[PDB]
Amino acid sequence: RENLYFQGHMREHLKLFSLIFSYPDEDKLGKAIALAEGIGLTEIAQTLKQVDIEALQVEYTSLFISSHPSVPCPPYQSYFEEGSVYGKASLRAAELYSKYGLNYVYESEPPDHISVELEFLSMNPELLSDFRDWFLEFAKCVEEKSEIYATFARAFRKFLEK
Repeated sequence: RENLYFQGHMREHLKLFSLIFSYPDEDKLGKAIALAEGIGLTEIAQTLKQVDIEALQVEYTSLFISSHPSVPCPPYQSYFEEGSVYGKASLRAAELYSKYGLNYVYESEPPDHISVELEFLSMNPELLSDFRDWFLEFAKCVEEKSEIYATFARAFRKFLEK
């Protein structure tokens, strides 16, 4: 169930992107290739539908988790806004999640991580206008800085560029 009376899929779309930008797995890849198909965004579905999970991770990891020098495109709106991970962004993120009375029940990751902010916007898309450019300086970084992921990374920009 997604809605039988209001035209169309932004929220749905957002959740896809949030999925597209976590560390991947059989399940996430499942859900995504599915949201993808449901919301009908198509090429972005095959692209997903047909990749070697092992390798997918690996890029993910080369891109976001491990420090080659430092991580390529650290997926935090602190690194991007402020320089380090775990900064004012993070307090602000979190502040607002709680302002929206969402309960951030999460462990591994700071609240200012993209994948999260996305789940959040997929619930309150009003506020995209806000979280956008960060969602973007990012979007480009990934688009330039590496290959499997790039597709999405563009598609994403392409997305919020509309």
